[PDB]
Amino acid sequence: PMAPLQIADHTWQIGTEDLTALLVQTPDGAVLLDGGMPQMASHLLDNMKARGVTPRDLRLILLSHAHANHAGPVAELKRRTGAKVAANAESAVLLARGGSDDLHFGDGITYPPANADRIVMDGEVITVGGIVFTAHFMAGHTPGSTAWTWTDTRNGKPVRIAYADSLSAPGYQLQGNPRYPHLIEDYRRSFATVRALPCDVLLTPHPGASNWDYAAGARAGAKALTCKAYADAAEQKFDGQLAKETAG
Amino acid sequence: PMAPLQIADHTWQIGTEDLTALLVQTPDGAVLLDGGMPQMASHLLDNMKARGVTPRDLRLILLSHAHANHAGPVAELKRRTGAKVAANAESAVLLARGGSDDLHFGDGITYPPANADRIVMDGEVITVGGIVFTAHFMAGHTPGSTAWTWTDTRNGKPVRIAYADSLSAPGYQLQGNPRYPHLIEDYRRSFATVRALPCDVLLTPHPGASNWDYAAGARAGAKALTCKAYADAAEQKFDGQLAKETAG
Amino acid sequence: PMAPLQIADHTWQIGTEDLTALLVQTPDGAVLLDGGMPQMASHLLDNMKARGVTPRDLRLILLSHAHANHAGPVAELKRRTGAKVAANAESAVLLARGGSDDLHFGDGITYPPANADRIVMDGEVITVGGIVFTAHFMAGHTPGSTAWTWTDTRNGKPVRIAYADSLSAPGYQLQGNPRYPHLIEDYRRSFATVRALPCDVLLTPHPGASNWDYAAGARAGAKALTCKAYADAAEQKFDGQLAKETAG
Amino acid sequence: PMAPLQIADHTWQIGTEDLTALLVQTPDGAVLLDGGMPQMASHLLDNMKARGVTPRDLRLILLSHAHANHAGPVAELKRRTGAKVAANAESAVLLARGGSDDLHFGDGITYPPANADRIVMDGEVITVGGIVFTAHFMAGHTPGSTAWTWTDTRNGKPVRIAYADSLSAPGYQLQGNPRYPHLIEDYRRSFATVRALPCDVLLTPHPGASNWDYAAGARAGAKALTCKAYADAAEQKFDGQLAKETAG
Ligand SMILES: [Zn+2]
Ligand SMILES: [Zn+2]
Ligand SMILES: [Zn+2]
Ligand SMILES: [Zn+2]
Ligand SMILES: [Zn+2]
Ligand SMILES: [Zn+2]
Ligand SMILES: [Zn+2]
Ligand SMILES: [Zn+2]
Repeated sequence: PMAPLQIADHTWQIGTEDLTALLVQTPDGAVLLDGGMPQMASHLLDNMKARGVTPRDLRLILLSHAHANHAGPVAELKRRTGAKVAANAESAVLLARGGSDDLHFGDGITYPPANADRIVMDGEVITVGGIVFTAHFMAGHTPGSTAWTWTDTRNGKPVRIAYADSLSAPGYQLQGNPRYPHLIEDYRRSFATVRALPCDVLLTPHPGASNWDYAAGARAGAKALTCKAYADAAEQKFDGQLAKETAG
Repeated sequence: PMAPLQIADHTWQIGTEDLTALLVQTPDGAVLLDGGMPQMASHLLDNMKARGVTPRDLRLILLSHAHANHAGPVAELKRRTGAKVAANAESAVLLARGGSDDLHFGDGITYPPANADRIVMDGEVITVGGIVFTAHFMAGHTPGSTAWTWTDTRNGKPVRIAYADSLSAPGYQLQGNPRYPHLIEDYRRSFATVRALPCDVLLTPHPGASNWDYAAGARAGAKALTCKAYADAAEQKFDGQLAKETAG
Repeated sequence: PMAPLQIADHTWQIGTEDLTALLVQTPDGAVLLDGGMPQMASHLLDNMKARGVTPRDLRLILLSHAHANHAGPVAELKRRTGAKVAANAESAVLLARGGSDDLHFGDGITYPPANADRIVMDGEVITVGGIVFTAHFMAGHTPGSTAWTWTDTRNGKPVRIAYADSLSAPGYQLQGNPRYPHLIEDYRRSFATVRALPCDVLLTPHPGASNWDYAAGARAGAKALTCKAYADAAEQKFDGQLAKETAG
Repeated sequence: PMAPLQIADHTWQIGTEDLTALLVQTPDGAVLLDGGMPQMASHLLDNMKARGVTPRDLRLILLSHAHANHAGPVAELKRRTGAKVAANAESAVLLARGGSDDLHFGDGITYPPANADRIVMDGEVITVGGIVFTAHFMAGHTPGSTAWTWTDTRNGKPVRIAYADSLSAPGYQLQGNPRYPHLIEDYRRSFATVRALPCDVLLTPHPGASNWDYAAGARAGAKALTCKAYADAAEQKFDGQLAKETAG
């Protein structure tokens, strides 16, 4: 449960030390990318207030994916701020039933449900205060898993920021999943997708994945990974769950 | 986990010893009034299968009120049976946001969200194979709190059976409650209603309030109270909570 | 189809000459009350800009009732603006299903559905920029039918503004209606509700019911009935309808 | 207003000349595919009676895509029968908003909204009475466009039927469409998908697009294209629509 952490000029890390919750400050208003656990709600705004943003200053909420530890407070944040939610149809029906009936977890990770305001399509752009957010679909971890890119600045120099959802598969049945018949082929597109993302700075729903150390302060992003690296790691791990899995 | 327990020719208590779950067997389908806690879906069906009812058999699902311990498994149930859900507007909206944003409890007693299939109005009857269920709104415990009544036959003779919702108010602010300006006003009107219900037998979400010993055989409904008595003991505690409210 | 019509110092009519839609401007943002027909999203939006209110400025949307000729463009207004919708449970479920499955009209008037962001109980107050709006439930025309009250100033001289919903029953089955078993007792108390509203200035969804003439510019609401007169006039019309239905 | 039209042993066209509604009767309940125009609910139910399928015998509703002239009466059906709907994320959201905020038609084509009871992934199979229905996503005409393939038993002999959704882009802006950046990419993949469908018999939302003739009765589907032909024909038109588009 950290305090505001500058990543680039208009991008800050506002979610705890082991849970990315990105704040992108635009004149036209603020933007929240993920929000952590259902309980991290007021904390989120706290960092908002000190950051200069107030509830009515919250314009938009984007998600990496609609699970409880990453979209937990979306509903509470909407009630308490000026937030509207933009998500793909997949993230949207899932956000909407509170993470319930999860392809792989069922009801083991339900949060309170929220309604989406906008339905975005793969490669759709969202401009907030002259700041353009591009959506990159990467089905795998969830059918609606998404990647968000945007160019910020550091030294005045343009910095392309890729917010990549997990490429992980926490104990999933990959081959012949009747609930997700083409899981493997989706995940494989997703690896190559992240792999080619306009990436100067990468961040991930879990900071460990990108090698980020939010506790390291000015060093929190010194050994941080590349988009390519994290991709290939994630694949080595999947082909490693897919190998062992084959027989038995 | 208990075994079914006849109450009338076709009414059975398939819940637990501490959570009512009234199963009603009609020729052209079977009704379920409340289903207790969310984790009680297997048992609910378990109890149904062991009573001459498959998933294909659950035709209807009515509820006393949209709280976790009384409507928790309805989402799961629909997904596993051909069950439809009939409920009033107020319960329907609450069912749909998973028990979140509770007037009195907030997100403290959340559960998987479900969509109502039918919206019913005060005094509306639902007939499933010749059995008439008449809806009695009794706002208070929740805005949508209802009393479901129907005639059965015990030993082959008519038994008018009232499934009155909780008239309780665990930890509520009664007056000056901005989220429920007319609370006291509604609670009073409900007692008068709960008291004038066509009452031969009285069943309630929590067996205690009606005075029912579920795990005590056919002598379970021996110390069970009347409608009148239940609302009487209901107003008494309220008027004393309203009185204990001038303090704080 | 007209240009903005001022009612009070910060309260304008912006719909059409046959359809009411009120813009209430406050130091914290605009508040809209009904919107007319689905096709009117752009007109209303013109007027608001004419009035110095930009889309970002619309923050709240209130409704008399969720019929197509009054709640029509609400869904698009939500997409085109950051406004949020507040409504009671009945009006929230009827709005969410675009008007379909009407208790009396069925599916003959559907419009783009929408989600209420906030559900409100009877007598609940909402404050926008120091101004307070109070919801008065007046069930009948629709079971969600709401009267909205606030006070402005017509001469730097406080006027009580009452926006009350229709009290009509256009071809409604009154007594014996299975979709509305208690229609008669709701209307009745609804009359007695409208009658006693704080009401210097009265407005109705249909100008033609509270004797307004949006063309009359300077006067217009000068031969306009009072709340007592409206209320009384409806039950008169109402008590005429029942009479017929009964013996006739 | 056409009487049922036998397509195979247990597959009928119960719609109209111009629009395709398929009834697949199975040991365990009947399945329906598309319903046509919003007002077509009673006609279907009538045709369903003329085939021994009572409202309670309707179990599952499937969809090509959630446009008005194909999914129009799905909500009245769900209300008048014990039928449930299975659909993908894309379709389920468009259906949940009545065909409003269309990516290409906006809100000019609106119908009663309906909730999905089940969400399917690409290539997910749904069995009803031993009969297996497989979903093939063919994103294009709508993002949620789907093709359903089942195998009947014509005259004791199985048959491989293919209900492929429209593959048209009527008036669509194909290149650089803000709401649909990967449109063209999506279609190409969808042309491929239709081409290779298990396809003895091919049927389409609009009969003519697969050159059926519902007035031709027994003839009806005699000079009717093959999946292979249909697809490539659709790709052909798409190529001309594209190139012609690039030249302003
Ligand atoms: Zn996750
Ligand atoms: Zn995670
Ligand atoms: Zn409760
Ligand atoms: Zn309880
Ligand atoms: Zn109306
Ligand atoms: Zn009207
Ligand atoms: Zn279409
Ligand atoms: Zn069509």
